[PDB]
Amino acid sequence: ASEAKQTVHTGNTVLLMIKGKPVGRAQSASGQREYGTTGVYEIGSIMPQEHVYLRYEGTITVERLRMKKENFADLGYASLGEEILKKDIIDILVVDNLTKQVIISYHGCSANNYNETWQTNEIVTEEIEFSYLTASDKART
Amino acid sequence: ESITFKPLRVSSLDQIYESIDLDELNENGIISIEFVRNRTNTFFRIVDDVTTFNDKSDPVKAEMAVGEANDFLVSELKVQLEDQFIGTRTINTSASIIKDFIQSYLGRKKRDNEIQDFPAEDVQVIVEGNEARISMTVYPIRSFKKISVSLVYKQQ
Amino acid sequence: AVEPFPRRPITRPHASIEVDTSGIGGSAGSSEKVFCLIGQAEGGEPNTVYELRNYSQAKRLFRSGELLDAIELAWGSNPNYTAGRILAMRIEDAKPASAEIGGLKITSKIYGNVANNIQVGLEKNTLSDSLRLRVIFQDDRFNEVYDNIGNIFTIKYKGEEANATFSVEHDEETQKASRLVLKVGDQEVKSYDLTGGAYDYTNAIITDINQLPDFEAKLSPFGDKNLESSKLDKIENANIKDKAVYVKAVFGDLEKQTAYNGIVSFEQLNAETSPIKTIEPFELTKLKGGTNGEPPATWADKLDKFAHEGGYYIVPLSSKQSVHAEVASFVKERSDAGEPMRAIVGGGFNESKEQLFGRQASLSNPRVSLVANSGTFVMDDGRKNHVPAYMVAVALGGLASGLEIGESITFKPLRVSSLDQIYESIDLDELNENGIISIEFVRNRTNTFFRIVDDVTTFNDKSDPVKAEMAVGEANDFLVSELKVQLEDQFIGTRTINTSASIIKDFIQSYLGRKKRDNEIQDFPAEDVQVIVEGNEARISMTVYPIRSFKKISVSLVYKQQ
Amino acid sequence: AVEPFPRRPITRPHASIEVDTSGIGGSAGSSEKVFCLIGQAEGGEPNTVYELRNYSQAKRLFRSGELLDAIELAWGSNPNYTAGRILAMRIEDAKPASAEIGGLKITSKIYGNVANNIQVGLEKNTLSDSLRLRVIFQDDRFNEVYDNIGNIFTIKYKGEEANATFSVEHDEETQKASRLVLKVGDQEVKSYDLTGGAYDYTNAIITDINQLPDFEAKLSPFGDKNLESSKLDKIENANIKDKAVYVKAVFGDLEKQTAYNGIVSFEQLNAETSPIKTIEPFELTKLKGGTNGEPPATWADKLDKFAHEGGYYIVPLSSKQSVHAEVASFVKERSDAGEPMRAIVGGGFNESKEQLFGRQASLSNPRVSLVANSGTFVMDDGRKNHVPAYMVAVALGGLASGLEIGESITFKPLRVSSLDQIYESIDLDELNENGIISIEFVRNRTNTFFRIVDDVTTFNDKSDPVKAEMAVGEANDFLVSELKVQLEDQFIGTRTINTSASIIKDFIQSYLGRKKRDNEIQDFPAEDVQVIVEGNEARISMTVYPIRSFKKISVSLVYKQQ
Repeated sequence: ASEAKQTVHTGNTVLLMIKGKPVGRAQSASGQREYGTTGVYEIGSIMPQEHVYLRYEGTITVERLRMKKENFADLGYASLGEEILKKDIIDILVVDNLTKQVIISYHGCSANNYNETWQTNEIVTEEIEFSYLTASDKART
Repeated sequence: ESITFKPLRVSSLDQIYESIDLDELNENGIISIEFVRNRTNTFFRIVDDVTTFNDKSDPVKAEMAVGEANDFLVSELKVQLEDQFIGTRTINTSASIIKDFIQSYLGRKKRDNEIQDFPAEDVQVIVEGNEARISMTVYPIRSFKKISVSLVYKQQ
Repeated sequence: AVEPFPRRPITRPHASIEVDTSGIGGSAGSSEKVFCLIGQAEGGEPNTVYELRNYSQAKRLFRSGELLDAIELAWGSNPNYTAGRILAMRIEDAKPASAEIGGLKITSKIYGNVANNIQVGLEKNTLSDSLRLRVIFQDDRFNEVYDNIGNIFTIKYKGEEANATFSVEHDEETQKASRLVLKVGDQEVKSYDLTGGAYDYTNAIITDINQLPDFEAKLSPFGDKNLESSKLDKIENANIKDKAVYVKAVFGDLEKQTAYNGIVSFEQLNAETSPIKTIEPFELTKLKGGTNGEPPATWADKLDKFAHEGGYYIVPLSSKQSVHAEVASFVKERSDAGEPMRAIVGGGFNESKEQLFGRQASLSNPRVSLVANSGTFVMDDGRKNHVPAYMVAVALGGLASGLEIGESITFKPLRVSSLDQIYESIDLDELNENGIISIEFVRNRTNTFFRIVDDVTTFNDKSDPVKAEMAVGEANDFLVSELKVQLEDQFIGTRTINTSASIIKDFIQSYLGRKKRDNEIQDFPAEDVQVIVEGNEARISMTVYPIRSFKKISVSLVYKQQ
Repeated sequence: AVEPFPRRPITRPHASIEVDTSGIGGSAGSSEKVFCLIGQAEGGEPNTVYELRNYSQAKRLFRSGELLDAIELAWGSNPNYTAGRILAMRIEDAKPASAEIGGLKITSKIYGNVANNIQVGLEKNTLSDSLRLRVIFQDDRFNEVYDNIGNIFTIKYKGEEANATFSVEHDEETQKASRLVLKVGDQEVKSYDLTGGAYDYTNAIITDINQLPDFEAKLSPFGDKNLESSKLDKIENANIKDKAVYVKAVFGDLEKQTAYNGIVSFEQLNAETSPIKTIEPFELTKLKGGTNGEPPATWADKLDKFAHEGGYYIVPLSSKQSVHAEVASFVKERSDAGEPMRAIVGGGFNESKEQLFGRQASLSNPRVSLVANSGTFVMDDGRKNHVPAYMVAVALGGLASGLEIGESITFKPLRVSSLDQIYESIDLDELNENGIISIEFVRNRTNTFFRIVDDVTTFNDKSDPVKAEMAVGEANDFLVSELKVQLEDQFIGTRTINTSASIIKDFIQSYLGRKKRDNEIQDFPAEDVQVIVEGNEARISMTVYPIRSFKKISVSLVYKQQ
């Protein structure tokens, strides 16, 4: 129940950072990976003798409520026009709120999809999809 | 890459030295130019890149290749660190985030192949107030210099 | 304990990078418990315990010695089981070095034979009628310089009158000089007693003098000088109408600035009621008299210093049998007092198993374990050191510190490069059966391990696991100690109006149930608890089953046709 | 193993090409298991185990002996299968040669008679106030000469005074240099006290002396001459004005220039405090005392060194029964201690069967195997090396250490040019059934080989293939070693409460399941596995089928005239 004693990361305990700033009004974040695993089969038997890894695919999703200031478009972390070619890679960190310790990091993030919605009575929702080169979980120990 | 063993335009030289003279001269920490001829093909070559500093125990001090690459590396790393960290609040910064940044910087550096692989785990940090201290371990770029061969005739 | 070193003040925002042969080294990891060590060590205050969170602090304060090597073993033995926080105290009763030249008694913040390599000197700055200081600590190459020392502000009298005189009086009872009077043409304007009250600081005096239409007191820009008024120097009849009259606090300026020097302390020499020996320039001269002293014959006083510190594990870096007895007696006292502890001991090189039994015969105590093996370790900078057993004891202590309460050190690997002797299977059995903890060697296809065969204390009987296995006893120790301290807070500490025996029983059962939910304890009897209350006292009795580890496996193979 | 002797680092980048008649006669092949040997060897030092990888290193390390002949076959016994990594150790307790003349003691790291042929002498060089040293070694054709030995940078004086005097003074309890002084006329100018600091380094002293306006310091022309001031010879009143003064350290400079040169090592003679005697020139002198000792009746102390070193297929290079008795007991203990061993032996130039039956009667341990034949091998040099049986055993051992785990040495070829004995079919049958290995000659269609008939060991009972034959035992030995390590890691360091019989059973099936996929074993009856658990103890039984091998066939012929 207490802040420190809870063995499980609630959404409250977690903080999301980009380039030395927190991301305000964040709502969701998902990370998916595929090692390109395959099975080896031969004439001798149907059962797969071994499994091997072929290709590494890594994507992370983020959703956000469009603030009147400090949006991804305003902040330059995301781009709309041809300016994207002038945007370098980005690194994302997911952080423990209590001590600012690192939980997991995404390296070499680059954008894939950018989505935006407006509606009569809902809050403006901003979504973006990032593809990255590697993901590492170090500096914890 | 080093200047070692690469050719030169020079038509002729005043002096040519013996192998022992080159060895003594090279070990003293002095650059020399050697003449090579084989199969009617003549060049003048840089024997080595060692500097005036004496101690071979410090390659970063003795040789140009280590120092030159090291000089640019620190210049690039220093600029990035100053921009990322200095103009930010201490309260949101900590040791762990610093450690991740370094690994990412060394990660992208390795992909470019400007360095050999590095022991990511060796990196560790301390933080106190407005001050922080960092230590890291990295391996250099080597270079193959000498070889040895032998011959045997078995009459068949 | 004391975390000795606070921040260094900084001057500029910058990033600096410098190649080196060595790095910052290890670091203390998160830990439930604390690890205490005593040993030969250069640097630091004798008979004082220091807490260390990083190897950098250990280098910075425990400048060298086998103790510092022990810390490296504690954190470097296993990255997964890195040792926790550290408490350290040097056995050697080192002395400071001292220099008494130029009206100043100069002493070293450093204690030991190194302290004589400190050089300090004063110089005369003819440019501003001021003294100058330089401090060089050659071994650490630490160079410091101060200039314009003593001069705070200048006074000019601007009027046409014949003579303006500045005077400061002296008190001989306390040796202070606490008056400052401006007189012009045998007439006085104001007098400032420098004994607090109206003119405690020189700032108010400067404000007071500046208000006078015929005078101006102007601040010296060379160094912050807002010293208290009482620190002004003895001054007698200085002509204010002249080009410049200086107001001086030579010791006061020294006292403030020199406090920030990392090597030196300053005292003002009283002549040998004797007046003050004048502070004057002198040659940069070595300090003298700093030594390491000798270790005490008995370490009991040192061990008593660690009482009420919470360090569960303590390791003396020695092989002396008497010293081991002192620790065992000390640990016995603390355990009964309410502060459980464990001691890890190991002596000499390749000591005979019979001598090990001799130590066992002399000493049989569950609160201590005796390590037999001696070996060599590869450490920072590539140096490999061949060391006695008590350095191996640190590795066991550092390992056990990192491990959780419920997990034993049994069978875990160790990084030690090699061992003096390779015990056989029978040799190992004799040691373990006789309450001796040892190290075992095994070889893979292309790998080699050094393993801790089992947890055993000097206590021999196998009947009771808590007595034999320190891991089991440790689990009981932390369970009870954590329970009681919590219980003290709720009922004794916190104001409780009423309490019944049954209420205590429920609270105990609530506590135990939580531990099971955290997997700290496997099982226990719920109905076995007993509570009795008698006036102002209560008796509590309960039982919990110790955890059992996996020891033996026996295998047989049968070959057959088809 | 004791590390192989090093080599000088790179001097210059180049391509060194040379010609030798013999060159490399062999080298190591990729392997996991290791091959061990002991025998007579001229080189190295005794009671030491060395790691061999190439023939040239062993040849240089062991200049002569039966060892290299045994080694050469092992790396060339078969084109495909080679022994791989080899451990070797010389039996006899050889000693180095020595000489003690002119304040110096000369000793050779090489132990043996040949060391006496080393000639070392000192010559006086008046042109530079120095000594020359020459070494001659006929057998290795190793010669070394050095000039201007014992000279350190000179000093000269420039002032007016009648004299400038220099001295070097020594510590009375160590004979080390403690102080050296420069003096001008009747007055002293400077001195350097050898207590650390810049006073240790002649490089700094050159700078410090040059800084003096009246003194000059200049270095020798023959390469570097830097040396610590501690090594400087005692000098008194060296006149600096008229001529430059030479700084002397004959011992220090000699050691540096003669560095490496392991054929010769130097010790300074303590004159009969035993003062450091002055070094004197002396004519070239043959060393003495270089000897090769006798082999003791018991090599058990020698054999124990190989324990805990991961060896396999040991081969002792001797025929006498006493050695074979020791090793048979030794390997037995190795099997007990979880590091199983196997051995291959020979009986000399037996060339007869009846003696073998007596020997086989003596030895019937399953862990040892005997070979009967003796023959001639052709070396790289081409010598018709006629050798006893126990050299042929090495070829078998060299082949076996290269062959894979699950295959036998049976029926495979051999390099041997010729044999002393060829047997009948009945003789082979009787010999084979007795439990003795033999080599047979086969010729058909003008194609001749020598083959290993079988792999049976000295153990008699055919009813136990795991005991009788190498293929079952070798594979079985590795299997248990791998399984044992995994089980210890998985289970021992875990709590009993979460462990049970069923999980143990599943683990075994998975281990045997993945083993079967690798095809290292035949299929196994998974159901047969069953377990019992009680407290900290568990018992396991399993059934497995071995790897078979097809040996004999039978054919018949019929002609039907059409």
